[PDB]
Amino acid sequence: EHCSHMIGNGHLKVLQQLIDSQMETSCQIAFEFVDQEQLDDPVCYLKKAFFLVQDIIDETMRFKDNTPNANATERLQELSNNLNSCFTKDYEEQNKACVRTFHETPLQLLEKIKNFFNETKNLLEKDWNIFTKNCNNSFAKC
Amino acid sequence: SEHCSHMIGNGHLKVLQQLIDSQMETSCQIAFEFVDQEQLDDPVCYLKKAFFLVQDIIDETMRFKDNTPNANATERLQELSNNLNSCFTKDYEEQNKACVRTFHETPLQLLEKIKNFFNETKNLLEKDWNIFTKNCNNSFAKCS
Amino acid sequence: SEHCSHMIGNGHLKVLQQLIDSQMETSCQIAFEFVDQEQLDDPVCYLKKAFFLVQDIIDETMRFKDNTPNANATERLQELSNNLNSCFTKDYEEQNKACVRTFHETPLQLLEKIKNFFNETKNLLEKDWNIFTKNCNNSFAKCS
Amino acid sequence: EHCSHMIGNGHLKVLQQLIDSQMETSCQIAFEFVDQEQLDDPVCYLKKAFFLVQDIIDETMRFKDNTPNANATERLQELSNNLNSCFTKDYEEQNKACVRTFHETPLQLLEKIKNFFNETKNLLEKDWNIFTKNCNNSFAKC
Amino acid sequence: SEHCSHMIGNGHLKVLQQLIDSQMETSCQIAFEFVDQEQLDDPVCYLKKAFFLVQDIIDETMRFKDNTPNANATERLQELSNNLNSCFTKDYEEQNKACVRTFHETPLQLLEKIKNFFNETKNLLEKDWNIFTKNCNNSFAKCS
Amino acid sequence: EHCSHMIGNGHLKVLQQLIDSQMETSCQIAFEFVDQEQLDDPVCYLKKAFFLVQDIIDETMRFKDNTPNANATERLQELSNNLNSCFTKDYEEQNKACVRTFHETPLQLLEKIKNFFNETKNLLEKDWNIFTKNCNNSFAKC
Amino acid sequence: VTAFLGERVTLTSYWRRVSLGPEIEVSWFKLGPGEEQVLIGRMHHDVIFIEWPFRGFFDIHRSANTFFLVVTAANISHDGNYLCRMKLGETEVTKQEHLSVVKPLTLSVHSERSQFPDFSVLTVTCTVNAFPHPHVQWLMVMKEKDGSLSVAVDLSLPKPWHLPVTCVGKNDKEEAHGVYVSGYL
Amino acid sequence: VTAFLGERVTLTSYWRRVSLGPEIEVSWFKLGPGEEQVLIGRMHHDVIFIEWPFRGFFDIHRSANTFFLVVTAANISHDGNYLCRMKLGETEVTKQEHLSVVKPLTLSVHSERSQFPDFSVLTVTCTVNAFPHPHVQWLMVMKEKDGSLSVAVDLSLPKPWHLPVTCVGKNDKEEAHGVYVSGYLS
Amino acid sequence: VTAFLGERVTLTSYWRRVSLGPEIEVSWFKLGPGEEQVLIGRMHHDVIFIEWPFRGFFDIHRSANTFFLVVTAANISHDGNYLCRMKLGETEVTKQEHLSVVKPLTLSVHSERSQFPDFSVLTVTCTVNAFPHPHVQWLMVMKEKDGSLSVAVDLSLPKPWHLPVTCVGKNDKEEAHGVYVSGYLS
Amino acid sequence: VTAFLGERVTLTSYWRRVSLGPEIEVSWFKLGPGEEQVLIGRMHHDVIFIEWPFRGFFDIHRSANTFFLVVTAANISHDGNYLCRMKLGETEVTKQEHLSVVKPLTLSVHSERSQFPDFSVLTVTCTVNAFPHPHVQWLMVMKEKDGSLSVAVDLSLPKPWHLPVTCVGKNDKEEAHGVYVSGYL
Amino acid sequence: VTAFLGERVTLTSYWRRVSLGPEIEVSWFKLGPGEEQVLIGRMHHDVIFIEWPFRGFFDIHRSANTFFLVVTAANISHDGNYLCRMKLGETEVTKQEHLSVVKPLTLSVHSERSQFPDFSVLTVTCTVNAFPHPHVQWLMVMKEKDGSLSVAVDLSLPKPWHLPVTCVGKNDKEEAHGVYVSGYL
Amino acid sequence: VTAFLGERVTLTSYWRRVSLGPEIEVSWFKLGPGEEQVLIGRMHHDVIFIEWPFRGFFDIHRSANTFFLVVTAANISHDGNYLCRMKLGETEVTKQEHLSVVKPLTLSVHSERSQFPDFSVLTVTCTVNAFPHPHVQWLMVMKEKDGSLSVAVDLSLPKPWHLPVTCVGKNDKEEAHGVYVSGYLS
Ligand SMILES: *[C@@H]1O[C@H](CO)[C@@H](O[C@@H]2O[C@H](CO)[C@@H](O[C@@H]3O[C@H](CO)[C@@H](O)[C@H](O)[C@@H]3O)[C@H](O)[C@H]2NC(C)=O)[C@H](O)[C@H]1NC(C)=O
Repeated sequence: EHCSHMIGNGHLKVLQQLIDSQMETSCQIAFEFVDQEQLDDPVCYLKKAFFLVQDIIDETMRFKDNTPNANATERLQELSNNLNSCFTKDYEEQNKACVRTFHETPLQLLEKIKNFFNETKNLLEKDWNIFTKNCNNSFAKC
Repeated sequence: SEHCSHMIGNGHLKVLQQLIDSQMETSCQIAFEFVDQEQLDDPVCYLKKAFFLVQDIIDETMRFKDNTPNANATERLQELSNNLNSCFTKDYEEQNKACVRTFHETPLQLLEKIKNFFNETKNLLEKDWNIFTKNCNNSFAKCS
Repeated sequence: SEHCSHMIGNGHLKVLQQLIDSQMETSCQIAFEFVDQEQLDDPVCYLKKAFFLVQDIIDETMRFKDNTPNANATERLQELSNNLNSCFTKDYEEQNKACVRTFHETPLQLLEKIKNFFNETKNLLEKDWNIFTKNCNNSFAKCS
Repeated sequence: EHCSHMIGNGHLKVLQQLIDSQMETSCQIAFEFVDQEQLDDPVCYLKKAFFLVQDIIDETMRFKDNTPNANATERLQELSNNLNSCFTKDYEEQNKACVRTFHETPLQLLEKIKNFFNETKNLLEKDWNIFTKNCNNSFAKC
Repeated sequence: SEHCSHMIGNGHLKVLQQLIDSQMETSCQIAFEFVDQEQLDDPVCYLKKAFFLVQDIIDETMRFKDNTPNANATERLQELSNNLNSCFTKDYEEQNKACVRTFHETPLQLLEKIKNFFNETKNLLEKDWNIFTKNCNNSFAKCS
Repeated sequence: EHCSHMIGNGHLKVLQQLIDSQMETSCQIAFEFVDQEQLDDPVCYLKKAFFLVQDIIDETMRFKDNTPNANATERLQELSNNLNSCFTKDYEEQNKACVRTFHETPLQLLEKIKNFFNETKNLLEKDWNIFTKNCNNSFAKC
Repeated sequence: VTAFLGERVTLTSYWRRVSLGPEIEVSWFKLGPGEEQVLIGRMHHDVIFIEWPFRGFFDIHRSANTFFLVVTAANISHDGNYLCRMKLGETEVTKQEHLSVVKPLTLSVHSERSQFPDFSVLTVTCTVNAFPHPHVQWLMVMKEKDGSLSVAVDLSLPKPWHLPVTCVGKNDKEEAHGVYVSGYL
Repeated sequence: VTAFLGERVTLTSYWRRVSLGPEIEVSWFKLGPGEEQVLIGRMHHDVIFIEWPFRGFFDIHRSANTFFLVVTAANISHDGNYLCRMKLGETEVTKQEHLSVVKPLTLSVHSERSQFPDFSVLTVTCTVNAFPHPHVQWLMVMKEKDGSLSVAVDLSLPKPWHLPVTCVGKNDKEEAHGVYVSGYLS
Repeated sequence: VTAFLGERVTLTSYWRRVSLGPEIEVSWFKLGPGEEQVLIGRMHHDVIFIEWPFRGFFDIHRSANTFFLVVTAANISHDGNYLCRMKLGETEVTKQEHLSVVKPLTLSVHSERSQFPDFSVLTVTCTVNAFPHPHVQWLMVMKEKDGSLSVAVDLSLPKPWHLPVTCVGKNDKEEAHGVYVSGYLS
Repeated sequence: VTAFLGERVTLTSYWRRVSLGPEIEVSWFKLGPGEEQVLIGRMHHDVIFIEWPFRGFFDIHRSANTFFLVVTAANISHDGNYLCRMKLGETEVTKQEHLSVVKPLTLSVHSERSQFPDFSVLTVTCTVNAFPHPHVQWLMVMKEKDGSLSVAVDLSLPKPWHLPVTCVGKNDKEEAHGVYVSGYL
Repeated sequence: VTAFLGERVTLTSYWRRVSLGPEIEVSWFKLGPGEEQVLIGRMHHDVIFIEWPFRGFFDIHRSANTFFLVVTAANISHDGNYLCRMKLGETEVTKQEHLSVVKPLTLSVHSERSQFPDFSVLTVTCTVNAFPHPHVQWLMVMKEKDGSLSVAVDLSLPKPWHLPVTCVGKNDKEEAHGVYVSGYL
Repeated sequence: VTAFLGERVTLTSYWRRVSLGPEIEVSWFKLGPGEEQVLIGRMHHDVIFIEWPFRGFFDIHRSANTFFLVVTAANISHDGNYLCRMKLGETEVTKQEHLSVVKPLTLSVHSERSQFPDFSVLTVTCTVNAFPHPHVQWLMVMKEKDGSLSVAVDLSLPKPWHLPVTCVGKNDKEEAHGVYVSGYLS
């Protein structure tokens, strides 16, 4: 039941600060994320996104040790670990399904993360059991 | 002016260092014009030349979302740059874009160059606030 | 003239039919100009056009040893043709050799065409000895 | 002995009428007949010619049924059949020897027939045993 | 002059024959101009023509070490040739080098030709010391 | 000991007369003789030359029978035969060694012969045992 | 008269008076531009001789009063006007015939998508190779070595592609259609 | 991925960690039949080297953590599977991509009339040149130098000619029609 | 029948009954070795069709009851036997003709003198190119691309040259002579 | 910048403002003599298209604000000046780069003795094939199909031959030596 | 002097004074039209050098006062005038020789009958290929690649054919005859 | 005897007795492997005849008792042994000569830098084309159409390039050197 309030605005604020502090550039990086074209259902979209966000946070969002943003990323990683208990397992078949390679700006990637945490937060507040949902169909459609 | 001695404060270097650390580490390389050390080694003339290039880079390269802490840092530095203009004497217009090279490097490395500029410039101004009155026409002309 | 009604007699058609039957049957085909039915279907104008072609064919094509029964038959028909000239009115000279085609057929088939001409012409003259006063400028012009 | 008078002028007249009634044309037909270049002896020439004339009459001289010329051809065919008894057999070796292909006008062919009947008639009147002659040599010369 | 009869002595022919015999026999062949017998057969005119060619050959071809017996022989013959000049009358300059051929033969064969010349010339002079007054313009002209 | 005076000036005179009587020409003949470039030692040079001179005299110097020069060549040949006893044998290995082909005028060949006889004569007069010398080394050097 | 590429074809001429055939000195000509006359071959008393250039492509033979010029196999060069001159003594007649050779049209359709600035513009191509008068048009010139004529027209289609699309090709009276229905994607 | 004949195409691979780019030893391969591996080219520290066979047809370039294999112009031979191996020290990762090349089908129709015993039998011919899977059919195989495939079908029509007549050509999902409407003479 | 190389030639056949011409199905053949029958061309109702191999070399045309096979230009290959088969319904007749092609003989004479050991031996050469049966002889075989046959004979003459000298060449009944009279020098 | 024959080479250009990359309409040109401009290829929104002539020899790709023109394999024709035009809306910038191709010099030495009037004059030959500026000189121009330049110098030596003899060949800054030491005889 | 096609031939020159041979600087020339001089080769002190164009076709060698120019194998191009220049110090002599090459004539006879208007006119052809002066004539010019000359004459014979018929061919002094005796028919 | 590629060369033989020259039947031969004897040409009474194969490459001429075999232009094939047989009646003498042909060595040096993994390895190449015995060596075999022999050696140099570097080429007693001094860039 604690999943309702696991995500705090302190986290979204630290995330947004992190976003704003990044320098705007043209350079594009490659990363795996959810293909909206094949998966539109909000709940299942977020459900799938969660694990991809875990990985991106782990291997992509790198900062110099002990920098405010480095600690921000630590907080978010911990948050992700606590959130593990709020998402139910679906199937292993679907991992790497509904997923595409994206070549975009770091800013756009961080925006995707922000949207995830925000919408995830809202839906959890509305119904902390929302992510027990079975999405095998939504995933298979892709 | 004698005030050039203390125009640059550690507050500026602090906001600058913070700005650097807050940047995400990536592989992507960008292109920008800066002073070629290979053709221009004289510390004084090197910095003098670097100053204007730093002005331009600050203006057009270091872009942040409006009203962001780093955005304000860049504003402070831009203002600082504007005030420092009166401490550097004009040499010649022929030499602008001479002793200058294209660099393809990480944003972090660029920002390091900027930091280094402000640091060494600060030191030299403190030693002699008239150091940058120097005529570098020769040092510049040496470049090919 | 009103006499055109009876100028052609069955005696002429008889000598003509005899001439046809007396001819030996062969495979060999000859070339001659005659009226193209495909471009000219009007019975009256068809015959009018045919008449002159029949004159020419009779003159230059139907050749027999002098003083032979068939030779005399052809003479009679030629004379008959000469008398019939006054029963056909002139149309235009442009159209002569228009509505006209080259035929490569057996002599018998040619002679059949001639026989058919005289027969139908005879009938139509008997019906109306003024039938061939008709202006066929249009019917002729239709041909391409 | 009747061979002397078997051919009558009624036949030559009907033949000539038949000839004159034919229309003069350029078209040429093909038929087998005696080559004068290889066989000049009058008696043997006619002797050889007789059989070829039989065949030509049979297969070449065609007219519409019951026409005067059709009947003419009938009379001549009968005459040929009666004449069979007046020519003696020579050899089978020589059949198709002294013979060439002719490409000529129908009129010229009919003229050849006329000449045959005329000269045959004359020689028969002179000597009705003339065509018992042995022509093996004259034929072999070809 | 009448003395032409006896200008040539057997002493000259003797030194000449000796000269011939003293020569070493070899295979090597040399080139020289002489009278072509094929185009000039008349004995008198042949010798007349030969005379001048013999003069030239003697002068430029028959070379011996100075003051050698054969050298002196050649001198005697050259002198003899000079004296004989007055016994041959001039013909024409056109014909010089006409009736003349290139010979590629052994030295011995050349010397034989020379010997033969002097011998026959000697005989003919003895017979008629005026023999070589003859006009050979025709005999020479015959050559092509 | 007679080798000292075996060669007389009568021989050198007859040789020189023979030389002078020859007509000077351009034509060149081929013959084998001692190569000065490989054999410079006077004694051994002459020693080697002797035999080559024998052969040249025999086969090269040809004159018409009973001519003064023919007899000259005879005298010289005899002289060569008597001289055989004055030269000692060395080795058979060396025959055709130190020897080259010469393409020169007859006059030059005869000059070579003259030089041989002259110098040979002188050295014999000085020391009639001079040509007992061992020249195996001088020959091997070639 | 008319015939198709490669086919055997016969042009005809004749003597007016039916009595005569071999006696006539016949001679055929190929009419190049400017009413120029190139001798093809001659005939007299059934003695025929074709000029070597046309040997094997043309032949002459006779039947009665009729004279035939036979083209063994027609190629595009042969399309044009031919002339027959027939001579008897001093008199001579000229008759004229026009041989039209035809090549059955070959319609072909094929498409490609733009490579710049995007891959949204699909251009289809309609190509007709015929003779003598090929024609292509979309519904809403090169010369070949064989001597025929190829012509083609292109049509650009921005997304969304308004398929199907149809092109009409035709060779005078001959006609055929092509329709592009769907792309691969 | 899919591309048309001649077009420029780019297959991609990347390093999981975004921090690294030049450090990675990248190497691309062409998977011939039998799972054979043909080396196309290599890259390291922005030093690229394409094997001479593929020189000019393929190129490699980089941006950040991303690695691109660029086919300058695709030809039929290129259709198949490609493999990218990326190495850092002892560790290496393999990514696989499938390039399908396509040749836009070319349908062509043309007719000729019989020359014997008469000129009454009109035979029409429908011809499709495409890749990878051409197909022709009348509504009642040769390999080209370009590497494409041509296939054709013929239809005989006795007089009277029951025109118009239609043939369907197609390349998998691509499709097009040809219709003979009228002859020159009739 | 007989004809010379290159000339136009016509073999003939006909139908016994003069009444019929176009109705007959005519067909000509080339009799290759082994009594093989090669179809040249066919004719029916004045519709002619020559097989493509013989197209342009042979043609067929008709007049009344007569049928002509025309060789536009005779070449050596054509020499042999030809067969005409004529059919009406179930009945058929066969006629055979023999075409002999001939190439007018070409006799040629030319000489050369020995180059060793001397220039005294004069050798003359007589050469005949004909068809079908060339023959050369001095009065004391190669096949050409045209299909003709060349044959030649040589004669050596030691000095004194006993000239004139004559060679006889001939092609069956055709005959011609060549005579070398004098050399350039002697 | 500089590169050797056959090697892969990259010329670069960029947009001043670092914010923009794909938005820029990039277009490269090869500068023939007279400052003539031959279009190599274009790029926009990562949509690249090389003109067919240069297809396979040149390629374009991007990274951030930087634009790269890649010569897959350099040949002599490529030596010269290249131009990059970058356009955003109404504004456009032109940047210029000079590519120098180089062919490693090939020095070769070889000798021959005179055949007339005697065999005493030995002439040695020193030959350097390089690009762009080959040079040969003895110590005391032909164009090849590959587009490189060959130049050679000859030296005559009368007997006695004063060996050894040395020739210096060089290609601008590149340099190499050849020394003839001894003859066969 | 004279020689036949392919044969080895030798032109000669010499020095008047018999004493000298090697000392003379000999040089031979081939005289093209306009008395033009093309250097064949040179000789001095038995050192010979032929210009590369003539290398293998010509050679020079000496014997005593005589100098020989040897044509290894004569071809038609060689027919013409040759010049030998001999020099001693300041003095020089020019001697001239004319080499006539000859090609043994090749007479050939062959016939054909007219193909129009009848087959009665038999035309026989007499052909002679020789050099330098071929000639054909019947009793009552083309240039070949080898450089020789072919000439031919034709004779028409109306029936009855008045055979035999004879043609005379000849090459200056060389001569040969051809006689057509009988036709096939 | 010895001669260089292309040069005119003369081998000699002679008759012992100086009296005779033209009378001798001279004949020259090329000694192929296996002591095979190939007839080059013959001479007698100043009548010369070269066999057609050697025509234009070889000639024979005479002066007095001497006989010369002249190679107009020597090529590598000519290197070997030649034999002259001279005959008078029943008696004959044989002389043997050895012609050594030589091709002046051609040394050539040229370098290229590695294209992968870096541009630090400079490889120099030393190439010698000569005859009969070429040899190349660095100071730390193909047959040509001309009949000569080419041989080459390569040397790799990692940075720093220890220049200058020297290679020795030689053809038996002939010898020459090549030295790479500096690259274009460093
Ligand atoms: C389609 O693309 C392929 C590449 O995937 C092309 O293959 C390449 O073709 C070239 C030219 O035939 C080959 O190069 C040749 O190499 C030989 C030596 O073996 C050399 O002598 C020739 O001068 C030539 O350079 C190359 O080997 C080959 N590459 C591979 C990997 O197969 C192919 O040509 C393209 N197809 C078409 C129809 O264009």
